[PDB]
Amino acid sequence: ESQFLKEELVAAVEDVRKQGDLMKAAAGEFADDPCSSVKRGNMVRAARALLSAVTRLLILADMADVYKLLVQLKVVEDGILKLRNAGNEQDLGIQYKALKPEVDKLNIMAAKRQQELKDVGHRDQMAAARGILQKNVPILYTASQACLQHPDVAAYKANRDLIYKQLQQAVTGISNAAQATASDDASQHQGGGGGELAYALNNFDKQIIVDPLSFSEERFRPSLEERLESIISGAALMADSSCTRDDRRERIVAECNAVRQALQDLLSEYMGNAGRKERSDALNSAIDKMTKKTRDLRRQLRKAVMDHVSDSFLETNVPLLVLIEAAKNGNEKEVKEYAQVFREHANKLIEVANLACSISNNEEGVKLVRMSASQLEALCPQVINAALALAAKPQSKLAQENMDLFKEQWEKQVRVLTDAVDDITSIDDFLAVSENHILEDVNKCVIALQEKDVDGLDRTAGAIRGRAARVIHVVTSEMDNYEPGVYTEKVLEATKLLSNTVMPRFTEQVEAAVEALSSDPAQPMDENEFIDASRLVYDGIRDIRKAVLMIRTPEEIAGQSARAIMAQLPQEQKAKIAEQVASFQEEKSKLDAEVSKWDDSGNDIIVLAKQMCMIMMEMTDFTRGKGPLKNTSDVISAAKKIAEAGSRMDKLGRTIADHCPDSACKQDLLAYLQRIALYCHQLNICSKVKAEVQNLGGELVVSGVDSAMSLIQAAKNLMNAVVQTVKASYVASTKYQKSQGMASLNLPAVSWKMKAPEKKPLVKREKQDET
Amino acid sequence: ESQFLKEELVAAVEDVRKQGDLMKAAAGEFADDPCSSVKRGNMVRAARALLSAVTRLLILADMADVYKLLVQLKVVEDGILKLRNAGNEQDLGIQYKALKPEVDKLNIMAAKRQQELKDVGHRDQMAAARGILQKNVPILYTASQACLQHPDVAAYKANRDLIYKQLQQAVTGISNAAQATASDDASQHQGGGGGELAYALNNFDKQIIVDPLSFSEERFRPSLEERLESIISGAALMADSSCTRDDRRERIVAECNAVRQALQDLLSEYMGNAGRKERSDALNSAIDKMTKKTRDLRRQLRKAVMDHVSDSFLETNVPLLVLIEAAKNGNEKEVKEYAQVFREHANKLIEVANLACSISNNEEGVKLVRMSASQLEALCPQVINAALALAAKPQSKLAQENMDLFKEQWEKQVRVLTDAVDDITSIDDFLAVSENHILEDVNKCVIALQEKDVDGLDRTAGAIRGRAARVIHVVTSEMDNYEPGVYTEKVLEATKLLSNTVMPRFTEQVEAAVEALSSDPAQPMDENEFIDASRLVYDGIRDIRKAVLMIRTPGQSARAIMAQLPQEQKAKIAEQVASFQEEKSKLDAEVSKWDDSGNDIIVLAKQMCMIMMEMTDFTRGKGPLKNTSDVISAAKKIAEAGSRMDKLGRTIADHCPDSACKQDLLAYLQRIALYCHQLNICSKVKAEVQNLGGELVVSGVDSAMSLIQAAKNLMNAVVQTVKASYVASTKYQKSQGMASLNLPAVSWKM
Repeated sequence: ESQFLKEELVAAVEDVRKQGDLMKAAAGEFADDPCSSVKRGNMVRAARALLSAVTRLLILADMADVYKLLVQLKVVEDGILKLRNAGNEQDLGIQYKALKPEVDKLNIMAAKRQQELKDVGHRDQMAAARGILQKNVPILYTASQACLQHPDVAAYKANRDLIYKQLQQAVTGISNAAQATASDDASQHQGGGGGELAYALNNFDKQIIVDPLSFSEERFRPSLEERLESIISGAALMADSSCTRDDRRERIVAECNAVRQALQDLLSEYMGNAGRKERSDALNSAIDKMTKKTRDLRRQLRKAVMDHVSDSFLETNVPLLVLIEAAKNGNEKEVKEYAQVFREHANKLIEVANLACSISNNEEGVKLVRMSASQLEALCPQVINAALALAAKPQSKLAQENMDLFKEQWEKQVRVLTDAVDDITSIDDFLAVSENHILEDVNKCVIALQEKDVDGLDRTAGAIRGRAARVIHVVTSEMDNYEPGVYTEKVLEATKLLSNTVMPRFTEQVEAAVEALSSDPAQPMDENEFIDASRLVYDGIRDIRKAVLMIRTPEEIAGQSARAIMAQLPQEQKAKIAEQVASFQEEKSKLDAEVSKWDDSGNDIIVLAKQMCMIMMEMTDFTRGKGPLKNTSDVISAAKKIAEAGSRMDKLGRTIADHCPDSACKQDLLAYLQRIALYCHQLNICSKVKAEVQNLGGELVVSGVDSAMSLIQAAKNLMNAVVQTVKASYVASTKYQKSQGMASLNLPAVSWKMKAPEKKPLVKREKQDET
Repeated sequence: ESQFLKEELVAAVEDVRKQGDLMKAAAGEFADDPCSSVKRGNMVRAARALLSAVTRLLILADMADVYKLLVQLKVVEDGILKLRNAGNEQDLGIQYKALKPEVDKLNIMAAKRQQELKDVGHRDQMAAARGILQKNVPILYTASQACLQHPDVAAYKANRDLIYKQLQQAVTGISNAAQATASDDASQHQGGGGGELAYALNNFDKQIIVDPLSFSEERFRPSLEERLESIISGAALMADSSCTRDDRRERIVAECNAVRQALQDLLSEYMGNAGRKERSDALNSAIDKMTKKTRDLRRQLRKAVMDHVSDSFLETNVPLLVLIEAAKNGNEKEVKEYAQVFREHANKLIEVANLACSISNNEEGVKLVRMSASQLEALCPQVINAALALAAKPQSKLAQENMDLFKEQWEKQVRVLTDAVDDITSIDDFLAVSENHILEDVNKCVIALQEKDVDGLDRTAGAIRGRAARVIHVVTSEMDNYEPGVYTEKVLEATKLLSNTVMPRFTEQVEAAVEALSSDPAQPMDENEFIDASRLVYDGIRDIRKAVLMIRTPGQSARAIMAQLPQEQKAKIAEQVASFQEEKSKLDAEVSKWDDSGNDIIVLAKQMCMIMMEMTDFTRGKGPLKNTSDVISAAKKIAEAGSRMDKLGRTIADHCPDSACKQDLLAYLQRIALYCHQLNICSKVKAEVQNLGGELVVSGVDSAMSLIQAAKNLMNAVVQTVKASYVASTKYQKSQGMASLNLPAVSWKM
């Protein structure tokens, strides 16, 4: 009605008008006498009162918009119910016409709010709820229509009420997201882990460095043994899954026992380091072996997910085409039989997607997958309901139309999910696994030929065609994310040659082999051409992979130096590093802003922070191929230089913590010193992993950049741990006391002097907090 | 005074002037045609561009102020060093004069920034730092003066440079806080006080009360697991503290594991939750058990903080009197020994104060405590150096005078701190703990008598006298917050009887028992009189407590938005309001049975029943509450009435028999306190857009569902509090000779 809602708005415009005047005058008097102290304060005083008036206006105006949205919502709500309860195709057509515009208005208003919502989690939630409503309003029409023509088909009634229950859910979803408030901030350190197993594993990597002998960790925290069993129970779901390879099952099992035995050897060593004076070198080595075994298990889980994407995401619409054919031939029992096959495969698809989510630290990507999965789950029974309807009336024109509507809808939604799962998995890993499975399947295909097994030939060729088609699709779509040029050309020629030349010849050879083995007695067949055409599928895929990973020198310790090859890395690999180095620069700029307000003369901690910041950046510039480190011999010495400086900073941090009487402030500082020791150890293990090189065609290639990815990740983590130390080191030094016990020091070693008030580094510290 | 900023600042004023015009016109055209869609949007986009221009101005102007502050700072800096290095009482006096104003200016500018700093921690550093700076600039003067008069007293030089060092530390502290970055660990910063653990616990309760998240739980398990482990980190400091009782240590430990296991059972109800619309049944039971376990832990932390105030605030100047006596007798070794004891006790005092701060939601009380604590911290080594100086020259009259000035200053500063800690702790809690400790100490005192333990008798009697004296002090001052009436008088008669009659007789019995036992055993005294006098201490404190308790303790148009709610959402509310009416009708049937109409236990139940119904009628929404500002005041009206009913229930608690009814009555009073807090969260969490600011997500319809649920739970908790006190209310009325159960209400003085 907006009788009071838009009445307060008029009054709010007056205050903005009044304050605006008072501002103009105070602003004027200041401009004429700008050296005036008082006239200036009056103009600030004015600007503040102007700001309150303006914000109270904009806030009030935004409430007005929310209300307006909720009224449009109740309109579309009653519309959908009126559409559902329509009794004649007349009264139905009337409603749909009156409603369609009301849906569009609502959609626009919804889009607007979506933008004003700060909570990024809800912005995608609103977009989902809008899109669902947008899509099903027409479907509900066609559905509740059919129910009016064939009133005795329970299959239609069920399907209609399903789309309606879906729509009403979306309407509430819109309402729910529309009222999300107010200001949120997602953590960058520590955060954010989308996967429950991904989070658990990363959390455990932080708990191992802390001493569990203490009464603040034994009687007060869940034991490392309990935490690890929560990981193992998660890794168990991955290994015991139906879609998991028996070869991979035994790898996770082996890694779980390996990560378990690595903890017992660490727990027995924490008893040995009870003195905690000089940190045991036997203990530091036990922490290193522990942090390595967590990494190894993580990598096994990654590949375990990759095997699922390779095996379950090929020829996905096959059960549906079979179910639809049984529905077309009006076989009332065959549909019900193929419906349970179709539902089981959809459940397998969902399972593979959820597994992929569990190990992904891509919070955003994981949400899209889970959203896409839940939509597939809701769509599945609706597809089955359309098939059952067609099975009862295979001649009915509407049953043929509805089936086709859900036929293209299911294919579309399976596509949305597979692309979402492709986004949370590495293309490199996918290609390496695809290649391994193609080789295996082509080998099985040729053995089927030699064993005169027509069944095996057709089923192995089906898996090859499906996997080969999926590779072309994942690579083509990935090529869209890159600037067209020399790189994207070769990668697309390779994909076209596979799909347009290699795959068609392979298909023809399979066809001919099956044909020549079907007619009795076994007719002549050129096994040479068959073997050659199969060998080509593997060669085709291997070349696509060769192109995606192609390390080239220009644009228009074998081979070169470790930093030169890093600069020459493929545009695909060069992108992932640039993203991680940018994420590191974010944490690097935080240190520079902190270390600049301090004066060192005087202070060793802030000197060690700068020295570490320097060497830390050389290692990230080596992965960029622009660093002064020429070989892995320079990188290992750089990881040792930060380890020496990280230990010197650990020494100075413990002394300030010892002189600190307040155990609350002391507790924070010592924790960030444990963080430094962990990421110091994690950077030395990242310098040990060599950037391996592979090739078959001749031209050398680097498969995966996870070894370099983890070095930037451990550096960014150390950069955050050092800034939070320098910060806490000062807070503890303000509580500093006259030592009369151990260690004796009346005057502190490090002097916390503030830098002189300077014009230019002050205007740069504001621009750092503004961005 | 940099001019680049003064130049930029004018240009900024121009954009604010230009935008201001464009705003005036768009605003004008709208006022003449307010029903206009387009003209309105033009006025909004204008207001947005006006806002950017205005904030760009205010930000730039605030940089100018920060710089200006840092320049005043370098001035005061060099001043303090020039004051130290003064060679004559001439130049010294010259400097102090030139500096004193420069210190005042700096102090003002500092105070300003303090206000603009967002995160409270920084705001405390600023306050503390400014305090030390303010206090020691004069002390540095008198100190560096003495050195000039007695150049061969190394003790003075040491003291002076310590003051200088502290002062320079405060200056850097000011500088450091002044440049406080608004976002550390992705804006986890509270901005609103008081305690870090108090804030953490309250934010965890909000993140669990209004958090259905019907689409997916992407950040549900990682945020709450990080928040609970942050709370457990704080509770560990409370439990592992030296001044903590081993009995209390095991209670916090037990409550941490209890609040941890309560979260796993809640998360498994959310782990096995895929695509569910509401699933409110049985899931709310796991939310309820979770919200109770957070209250139980906080309740344990509260009492833990209370045990520290009871024990550590007994003897405060005793180590100092001992240290001063060794100094007076010129014993440097003795001083150095007692200096460590004195410093350790001061550190204990500080520790108890900081702990109390961590659980206080009193942002302003907490600041005074932290300020007072930091001043004690700075004062402590200066006291020790005055003692060490006197120890070397015990005949030195200046050393005697300085000792006395520092002694008086310590005593006053310790009193300021303890009164500040008394202000952030509930008098009720203090008295309940004081009572428990008195009983324990009197019991130890009598056992000491029976075991002919003179040491124990003197030591236990010392603790009793000290605790009793502290109770009188904490109650007496507290009474200077009320006006004369039957309340204040009865509290004060009880306190006088303790101090003037009970305590003196107890002291005499202790004295006589020690005198007799220090002569020739056994029984040269009357154990009966001793036992009787000790019990009377407990009875006296118990009576003070009873006396203190019998008292009467004194987002716009959101309802419109509630009326336009979806029919699926509106159906869910109608169901919950019907479930509430079920519990409402049970109360109406129970309250109509009472003999008295004028007694406060019935009128509070009816008053709460009334306000409780207005909040459920707002969610319909046709309630008399216009918006969130009326709903927050309604949640505080039931909180005030729920606390008045808690005082009535505790005063009547000793009149219900079989002890199982006392366990039950007190249990339903803790149910009321929980659901009054639960209802307060639901109203407050809604108001996050109207005023700055917020930390995590909150939805209107989700907060509404939790509000009806917390109102239904409170309607059941009030009906079971009244039902468990039908006979106990009539027994108390007959006990005092009252016609009807009535509590007096006295308002604040001045």
